[PDB]
Amino acid sequence: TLEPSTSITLAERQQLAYDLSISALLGDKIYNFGELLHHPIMETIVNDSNYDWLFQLLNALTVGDFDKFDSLIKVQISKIPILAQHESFLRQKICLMTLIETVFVKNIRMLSFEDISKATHLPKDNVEHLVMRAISLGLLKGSIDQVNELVTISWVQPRIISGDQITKMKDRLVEWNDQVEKLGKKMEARGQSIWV
Amino acid sequence: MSLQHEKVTIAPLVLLSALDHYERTQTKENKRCVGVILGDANSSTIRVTNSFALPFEEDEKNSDVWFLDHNYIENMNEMCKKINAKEKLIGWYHSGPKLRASDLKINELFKKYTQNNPLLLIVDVKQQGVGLPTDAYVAIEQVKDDGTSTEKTFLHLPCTIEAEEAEEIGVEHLLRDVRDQAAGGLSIRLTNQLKSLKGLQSKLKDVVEYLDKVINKELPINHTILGKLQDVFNLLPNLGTPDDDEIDVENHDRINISNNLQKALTVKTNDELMVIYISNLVRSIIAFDD
Amino acid sequence: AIRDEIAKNTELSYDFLPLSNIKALLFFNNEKETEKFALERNWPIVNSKVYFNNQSKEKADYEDEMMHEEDQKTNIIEKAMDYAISIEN
Repeated sequence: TLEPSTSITLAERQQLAYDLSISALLGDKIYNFGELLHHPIMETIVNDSNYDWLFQLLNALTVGDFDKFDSLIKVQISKIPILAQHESFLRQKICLMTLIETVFVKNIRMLSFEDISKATHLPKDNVEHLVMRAISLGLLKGSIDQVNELVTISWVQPRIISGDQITKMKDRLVEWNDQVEKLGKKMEARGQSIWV
Repeated sequence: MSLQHEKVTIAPLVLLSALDHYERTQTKENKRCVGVILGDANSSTIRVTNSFALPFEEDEKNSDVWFLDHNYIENMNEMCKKINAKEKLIGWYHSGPKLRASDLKINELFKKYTQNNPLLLIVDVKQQGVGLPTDAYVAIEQVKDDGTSTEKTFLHLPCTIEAEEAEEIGVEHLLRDVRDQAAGGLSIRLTNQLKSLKGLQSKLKDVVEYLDKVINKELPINHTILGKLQDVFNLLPNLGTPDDDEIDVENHDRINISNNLQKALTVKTNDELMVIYISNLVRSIIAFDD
Repeated sequence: AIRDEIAKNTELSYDFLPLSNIKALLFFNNEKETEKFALERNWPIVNSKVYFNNQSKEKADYEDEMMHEEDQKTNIIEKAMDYAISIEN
């Protein structure tokens, strides 16, 4: 809702850019990482050294790359102790972000704990902690069987959209269009005359 | 202004009256009848009881250029009280096949007289739609969180009807159709069952091609639409659930009731089989006697 | 003929036989003869143990493949349609 009037300077635009990334990295319910990447403020502000590594941190979260995230953080968590004093949320954030994306793209809404161990790059005890944390924020709902070692997801919280994601959602409708069409053609064919 | 809405209920009169007024301004070909909309509001359900024409001119060269006769609207409202003092402006109808972007600028003018955000009720005169031949919008101004400015935009609400009982029987009296889109016997609801499935096909088609249009022809990536689409999948079943196995057990149950009901009917008609034989049996004697 | 007969039977009876148990049942006196039949009858004897449940799948699958196939499976939807039309005949 910001004014067309100019009375925001470049300093403020960058100060806000930095703060918005700080909130998301140290948050626990912000998966609007792409929203910052789809607003001019932070997408076009990378033009200082501080906003070289920061933009890469927001990019690391979207793709689920742990190695890049850790290398950038390793340098910066020391320099800036705002990352230091809030570290727990920060490292667990990318595990939660990868957790919600995996379930999304599949058409079966369950993951093995063993699949999560690989994908979030946690040991098997700490995979069970991740599930517990996620449900406590309210990201996900469903049920846990520890005796089959599954979590079976029933509801996913909406998230940012991207071109890739559209094709993934589109294909599923193509099947259901097809199923609805041929189911109705066969039912049409039976009791042709009983449409009175 | 009420910024709380949920549904629009429509009286049957409203639709029919806008079609009458449409032909008597003789409007067609981007000249579209626009009249005022009268009814109850400050209610989440917008209840539209009546509508009347206004003197209105639509230029077809530019639809951003229009004529509205403001003075007339006050006089007409005083006569609305004469009929019933509980009818006020709650919007304005459009008679066209669909939403115009000049309709946002028109909506501005009726804000002045409404205690509720003004309604756009598209009364079609070709009577399209697989439900009612009315679409309904109300103009809302909101921030959009997609990185785009504050819009005033027409957001869709459901359409429903509230009909007076007195009026409704007039609809039945007028109508000589025995109804094939409303409930009846088995065969009638058998059509209603197929009709619903064919309605889902048409609606399911439009989403697929909207999604194609976004990533090749570059229509806005609208998150609010696509969010409801994510919930379609999460609320969609998965094979191998014990809930969908219980459906199999529940199928057995109602089909068996049909199986016994079918036997019961067969018994009863076999009583009439024997009756008629007893009627033929007597009537042999009567014939023989004559 | 008898060799073929018992080889159908053992699909139902077993899922696991050692080589010695296979040899007696098919009435062979030579070990190579048992393994010779097993290739041609299409028994997957791997590590001297048969897995007849693979073999049941094939024979079941063959019974479906032949086109009759709509009403062989028998559609949930189709039953209800049938019931309906008879009443509305």
